[PDB]
Amino acid sequence: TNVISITDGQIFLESAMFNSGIRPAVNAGISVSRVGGAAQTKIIKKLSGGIRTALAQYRELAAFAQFASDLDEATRKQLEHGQRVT
Amino acid sequence: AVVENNACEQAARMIAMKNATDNAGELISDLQLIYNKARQAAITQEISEIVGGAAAV
Amino acid sequence: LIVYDDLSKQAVAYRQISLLLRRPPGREAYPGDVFYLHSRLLERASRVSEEYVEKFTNGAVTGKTGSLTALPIIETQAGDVSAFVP
Amino acid sequence: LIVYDDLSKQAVAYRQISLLLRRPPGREAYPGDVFYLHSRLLERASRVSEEYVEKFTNGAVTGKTGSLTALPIIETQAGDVSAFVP
Amino acid sequence: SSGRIVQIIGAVIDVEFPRDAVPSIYEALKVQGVETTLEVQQQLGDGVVRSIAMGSTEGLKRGLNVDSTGAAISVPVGKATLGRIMDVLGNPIDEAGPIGEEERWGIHREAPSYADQAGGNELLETGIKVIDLVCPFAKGGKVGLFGGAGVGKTVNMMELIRNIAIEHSGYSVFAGVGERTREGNDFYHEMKDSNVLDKVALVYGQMNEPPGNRLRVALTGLTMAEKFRDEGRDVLLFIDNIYRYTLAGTEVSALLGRMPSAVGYQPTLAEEMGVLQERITSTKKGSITSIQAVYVPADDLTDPSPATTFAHLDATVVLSRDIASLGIYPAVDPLDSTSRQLDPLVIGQDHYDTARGVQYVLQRYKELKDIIAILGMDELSEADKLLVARARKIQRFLSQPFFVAEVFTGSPGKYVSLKDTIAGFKGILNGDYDHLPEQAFYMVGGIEEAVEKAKK
Amino acid sequence: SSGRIVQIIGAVIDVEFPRDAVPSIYEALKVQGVETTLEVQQQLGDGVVRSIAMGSTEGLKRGLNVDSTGAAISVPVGKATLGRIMDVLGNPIDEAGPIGEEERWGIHREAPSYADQAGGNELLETGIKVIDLVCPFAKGGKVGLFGGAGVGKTVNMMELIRNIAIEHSGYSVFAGVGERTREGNDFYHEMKDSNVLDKVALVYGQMNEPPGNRLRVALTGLTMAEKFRDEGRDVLLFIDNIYRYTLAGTEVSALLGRMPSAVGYQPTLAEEMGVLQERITSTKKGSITSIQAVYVPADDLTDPSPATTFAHLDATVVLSRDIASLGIYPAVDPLDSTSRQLDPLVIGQDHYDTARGVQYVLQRYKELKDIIAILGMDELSEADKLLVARARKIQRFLSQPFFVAEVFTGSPGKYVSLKDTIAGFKGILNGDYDHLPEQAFYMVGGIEEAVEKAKK
Amino acid sequence: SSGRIVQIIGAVIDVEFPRDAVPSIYEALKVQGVETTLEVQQQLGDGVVRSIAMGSTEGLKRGLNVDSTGAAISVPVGKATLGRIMDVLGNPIDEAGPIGEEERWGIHREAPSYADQAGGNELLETGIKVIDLVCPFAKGGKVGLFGGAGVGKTVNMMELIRNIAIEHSGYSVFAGVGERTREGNDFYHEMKDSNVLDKVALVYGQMNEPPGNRLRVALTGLTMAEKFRDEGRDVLLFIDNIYRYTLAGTEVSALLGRMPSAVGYQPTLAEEMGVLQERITSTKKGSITSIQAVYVPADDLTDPSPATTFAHLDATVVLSRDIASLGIYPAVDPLDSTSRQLDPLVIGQDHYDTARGVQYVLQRYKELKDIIAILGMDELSEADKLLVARARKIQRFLSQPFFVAEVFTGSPGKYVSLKDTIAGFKGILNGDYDHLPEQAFYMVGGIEEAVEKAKK
Ligand SMILES: Nc1ncnc2c1ncn2[C@@H]1O[C@H](COP(=O)(O)OP(=O)(O)O)[C@@H](O)[C@H]1O
Ligand SMILES: Nc1ncnc2c1ncn2[C@@H]1O[C@H](COP(=O)(O)OP(=O)(O)O)[C@@H](O)[C@H]1O
Ligand SMILES: Nc1ncnc2c1ncn2[C@@H]1O[C@H](COP(=O)(O)OP(=O)(O)O)[C@@H](O)[C@H]1O
Ligand SMILES: [Mg+2]
Ligand SMILES: [Mg+2]
Repeated sequence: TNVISITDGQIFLESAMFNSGIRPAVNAGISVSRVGGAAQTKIIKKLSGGIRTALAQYRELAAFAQFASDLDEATRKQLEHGQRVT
Repeated sequence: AVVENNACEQAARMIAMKNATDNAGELISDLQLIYNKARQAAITQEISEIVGGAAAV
Repeated sequence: LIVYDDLSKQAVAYRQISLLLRRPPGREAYPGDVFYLHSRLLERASRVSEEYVEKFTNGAVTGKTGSLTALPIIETQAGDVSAFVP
Repeated sequence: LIVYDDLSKQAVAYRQISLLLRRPPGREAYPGDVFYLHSRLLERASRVSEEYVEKFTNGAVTGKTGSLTALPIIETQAGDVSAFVP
Repeated sequence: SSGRIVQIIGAVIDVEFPRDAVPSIYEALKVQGVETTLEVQQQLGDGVVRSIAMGSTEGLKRGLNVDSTGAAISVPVGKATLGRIMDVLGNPIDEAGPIGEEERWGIHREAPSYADQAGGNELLETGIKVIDLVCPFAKGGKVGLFGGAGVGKTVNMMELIRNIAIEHSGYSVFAGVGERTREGNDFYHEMKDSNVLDKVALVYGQMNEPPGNRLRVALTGLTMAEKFRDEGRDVLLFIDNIYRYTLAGTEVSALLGRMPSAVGYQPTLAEEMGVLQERITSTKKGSITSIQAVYVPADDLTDPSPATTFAHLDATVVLSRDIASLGIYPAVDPLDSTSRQLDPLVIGQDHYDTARGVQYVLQRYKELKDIIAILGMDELSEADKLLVARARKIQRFLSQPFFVAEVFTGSPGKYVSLKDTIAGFKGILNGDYDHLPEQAFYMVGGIEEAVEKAKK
Repeated sequence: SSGRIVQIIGAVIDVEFPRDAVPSIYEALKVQGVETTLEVQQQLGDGVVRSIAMGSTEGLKRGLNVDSTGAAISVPVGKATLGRIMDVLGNPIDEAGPIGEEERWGIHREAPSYADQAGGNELLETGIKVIDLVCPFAKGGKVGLFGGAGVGKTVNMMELIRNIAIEHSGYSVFAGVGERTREGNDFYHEMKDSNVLDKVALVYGQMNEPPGNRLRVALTGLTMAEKFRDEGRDVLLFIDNIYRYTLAGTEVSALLGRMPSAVGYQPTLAEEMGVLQERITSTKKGSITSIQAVYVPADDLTDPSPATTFAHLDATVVLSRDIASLGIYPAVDPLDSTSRQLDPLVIGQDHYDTARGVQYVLQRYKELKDIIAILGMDELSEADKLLVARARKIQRFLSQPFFVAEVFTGSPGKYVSLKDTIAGFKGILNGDYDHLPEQAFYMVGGIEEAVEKAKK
Repeated sequence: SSGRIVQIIGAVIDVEFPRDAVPSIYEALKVQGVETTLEVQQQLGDGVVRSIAMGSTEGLKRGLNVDSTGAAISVPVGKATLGRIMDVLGNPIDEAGPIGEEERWGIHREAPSYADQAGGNELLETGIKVIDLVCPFAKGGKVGLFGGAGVGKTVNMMELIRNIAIEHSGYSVFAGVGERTREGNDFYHEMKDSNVLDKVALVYGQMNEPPGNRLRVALTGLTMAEKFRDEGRDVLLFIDNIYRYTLAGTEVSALLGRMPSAVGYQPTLAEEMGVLQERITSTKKGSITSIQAVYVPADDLTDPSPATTFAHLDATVVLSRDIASLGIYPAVDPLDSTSRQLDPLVIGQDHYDTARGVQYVLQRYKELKDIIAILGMDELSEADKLLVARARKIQRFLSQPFFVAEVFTGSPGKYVSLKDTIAGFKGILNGDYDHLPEQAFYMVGGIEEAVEKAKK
């Protein structure tokens, strides 16, 4: 608690993600960098915005992966981009 | 009649799983309040044992 | 009629004095005599008999009962009635 | 065969003496050596060889082993086995 | 000789005496200018003793003279105590004049020996369905009523006082240890108006009192009960709250220089409880049937005081706030409550199997609670649905309107015999009442009244 | 006279003085030949005082001379503190030279008396529509600010700093309790670039400073606000984090060896919060209104720190990441944010009904959105479809362009009166603007500006 | 010179010596007349030393004379220790007479320097399916068997001794620390009957022995292993319970005048563990391969003692009570267990992919277990239903009957090879056995026997 409050950001690693084959176990949902795009080159900053949206969408649509047959094309679409970006 | 009953079944299943999702939320909320009580009590008891042991040494 | 606006704030004030006097704490860090703090106060609210009033006033008040009614107030956390002070 | 109907009550009696002798408390106000209280008792319950019995009895008993079997009892609070004595 | 106050801290006082005249442990002392009584707890050395005041310490100062009485606190005992109210020191507090005592006994005594113990198993009917079914009491045995704040301990005790006095013809002793003063006034006038008072001895040390009074009142009442038992009589000993004797000990423990144990309790918790509890027993001379209310701090049955009390009782009645919240009174929990008399060799196979059948149904219903809460009753098997329906009826049939609870609701009280209790639950278990509605079993005494209630 | 250091244990220093020159509790002491200030915490006896160092103790030794100042930590106050950065002792941490002070005040004093309280519950007009409608602030009140990073917290503080100075002739004070040195430098440049720096005094207690500095910075900033209040002004006191003030008190209490309380907090938790919060009030001369950022440990609202703080707060402003994602700024959640002033006996029936009307429409719209996302827009009734259209107009009309946000919005800033705010939302609730498109209400200020935007 | 016993409290003894003659820290002392040894833990000042007795204190008296030995506890080392049973002080505890010693080494030593550390990665086969798959060991490395009470630590250590120690051509050391005396007798007769005893040095300190013995037996066994390592030999070191070294320090810590830390452990928990664990290492001179059993208090891996132990080991094998409660043995958890050797650059891609494949299937099944229990198996997807069946089969194929467990299992023992283990798990992952029943994989060595069990 002390060190989380002193630092500028946190990269959280999770045991459940590491056992599910996601090797660099970075939980992007809770990990933060308060400096943000000020610390990024122009190319990475431009391509990073789309990557964050996909990972958020996949987080809100993961359950519908074992039942993709019954999904709208567009919701089905968001999910397939999420699984590939992950 | 059979095909319309199947449409009614999927509509009834939607309401049942919506209710199950809402009922589970109330149980999670009550358990979180019980968890916070246990979290606060464990810290208070550990501090009481450390202060009690250091008063004796 | 007597109103005690926060009997739970009196218990917090008595806990501070007891911990600064190094009295060993009990449940929720309250002193061992926290029950007696409230019980000795609320036992005074009561209705007394005509014989008590006649004895107290040396005969000046004859034929009347006296009373003190109390309305103590207690604040609870997340509506939990099972806590130690309540 | 020996039955100790409550080793948890023996531990409570030992904790009382130890606190009154002013020895410093441990994990639940229990003495530091509460493990050794029970391990010193329970390691006596054993089976001894013919050579041990022959040596103890100065040859009066031969070709026979001896034994002490123990059935200690312990009480838990609401199934909690994480308590220090259990 | 005499000593001098050397230190005062709350209810605890240190007194110094000449080295050749140091008073004994538990000896009573009196302060010269106020006549306040002190009880010696320990000898500190150099002629100094530590004591607890049997009254208020406000206005006392260092250097006051103290007189040693040569004996422990002594109280009047025998027939002269019946129909009278006394304090911790045995003084009358009812304005009816001095007690016509023939002798006085010291409040500290050893428990009766192992060879003096009694093997009684004679069943005592209470007239309350849940108690007579799963918690059968016995004459000369000990009962404990466990419960949190405002759940039914005093109401269920006042109803038991009313029902046991129907068959009992001897004397009773009531010790009020740390509870409401209004409830002592209500009970005294109720018995005085009912003409029951001449067979009851009353002792009080309520919540308004200092720690020394609340700590020794239990011993004063028990000393009067032991006189009647030792005379060869069968007596009843009732305690308003045995937990207050232990709590008064916690308030004073740190002042006595003792290191605290788990959750702030005195290190002597189990010994202080055993020294009192072992005296409350029946012997080869006479019998003591005893009933005690046990407060459960913050609804926690695992707390050191309640946890240490269970081993001292023959019958344990556990009250629940979850059951009281549904409307069921008395709020007893069949699955947590138990008795030594619940044995086929004591109560017979018919009662034993009915009680075991009720517990099996209630246990299985408790396992389904989470499934029923998320998915509802309709998803259960045809067997579980029938069991849940019978569990709901059994749970409601355990309720009973009391003759002391009439003021709260208006309904008249009911007394149910053991025969009627067994017949009702056996019928519900067999399925003889599967057609009657669930609300017909709520607040109806005997099983036949459930049949009449279903007609509406 | 002068004293000598007798013991050094981390940040705790014991100093011995002659018996006729012992310094008072809270007095400020100066070490000879070293720039170290000590605050007296306790008088131990024998001429010895226990104190806490307001800086690093490295290089100090036993026997160094110490000088008493005759008063508590005394800091510069008045006009000269505006546009400056200072430490806990009032020293200019910015490299801008000495402060042009005319007077100095001690940081410790009693809260205003019972007879000094102002009167009726007068409101503070922030000029921000969502806050003045749903989160009304009282003069002399305390506002809790909740939410994560990157949601407009700093911009909201800068807008309040500009509006109190230009529209009410007031001033602001910012107390950086446990400030991060990187964020403290960034905020100073953002206020200089936004032209608000000359309207506020900056007091910083950085995270790397000892516990005593982080505990006293809130009193230093509050002392500067009390001087401005005494000039007859209405003042804003911003506290960077009230949880860090509580933790600094826990750290100091542990260093002094005091026995810890529930959940490990200091035994003085409620008194330390009361001493700070009771000075922030409305008086006969002027008022101090405070905006305090609140951190909740382990997301537990029942924890002693949040629970002790919520007893002093008058309003709660919640910032939402979801609202910021829709392009609306400020990101206040009109449903989770609350105020004790949102009462018909305080703000009048018209303002109350208008605010409750807006909350009713937005709450029902949140429910309709979940139906649209599952069953589709075609399952809603005609009245629900009209409610969705009004809810979208209300939702966009809560948005506003700020004078400090012109760099982001590319639009001129706006100040909206409470009268204009009530009239605009009342009109949208009654349907007087149903013919306008939803884009006409976004980023316009008063209702007449929406009517003109719709013609472009 | 000589000193006198001044105080005795439990296992801790204070001895006073002339000020010009105080014994050194860790120095051994001998009591006159009585057969007891003391170890100096601390020098208290004024010629007094605090010591822990290396025997029972029942015969000791104050005023007994004590002789300073001028050195720490010194034990026999080298070839003479093989095939012998010894205590903490190095005395023979077998009836075979005096040890043929030629050299003695003190039990207290510095760890090998940073420049002396080894770097080998030679894989070691264990013959156990789960261990060889997810926890590959290496020669000269450190292994820890973590687990609570009754899950298999001793049994897995006995199977590892059988599959490594017997076949090995170097020397072994077996140290029983806080072990049951019955296990020590069974193992001695087992090494003697197997003709292996001539290769092993046995050191025993069981639970019936004083805290000073249990605090130092680990240093005695390690001192014998260090003599063999420093001669250029490859050595095996087995420790049945290293938790008992930490506990002996907790039992004595408070009597040594040390304030307690979190969960009641000694403040020196991490240093006392580091001073021991850093000596148990392979160097440029010779190698030590070590297997330690680590007790987990109340099955909680977050307890300070287990939590501080993980960082000292190369291979971490975790035993689960939930797997043991299902009759599955060895009860190893494939998700929590790990090894530094599980790298494609150390073993190979085929092994690594099989291990990660098994882990992936079991990790996904852990979230589905709770789903099936509330909503049933039929609601899962066609891919999920198939995966759950493979996960339940994999969970059973991890089981294997050991030769040392025939007395518990009844069936005979199976040794399985690395290639056989890899092939069996790849077959279940690829679907080659989807037609076999779930019960066919329970307790069956290699994959062939599972195909045969399905026919019975
Ligand atoms: N048998 C009962 N029937 C109806 N209400 C009851 C019954 N028992 C208890 N209650 C309710 O609960 C309250 C508290 O009961 P009481 O016996 O005073 O509790 P306790 O002594 O356990 O604190 C009663 O005043 C009444 O409102
Ligand atoms: N009123 C606003 N109008 C437009 N953009 C805003 C507004 N408020 C905040 N933002 C945007 O959000 C960003 C972060 O806001 P800021 O106040 O700095 O939050 P925080 O201090 O937590 O970092 C700003 O730099 C700006 O891009
Ligand atoms: N591999 C195994 N096969 C069969 N039974 C086992 C096995 N491992 C352990 N057990 C059972 O569990 C018990 C406890 O094992 P043990 O090694 O003594 O536990 P620990 O040392 O972890 O306390 C054994 O005595 C035996 O009954
Ligand atoms: Mg009551
Ligand atoms: Mg073992």
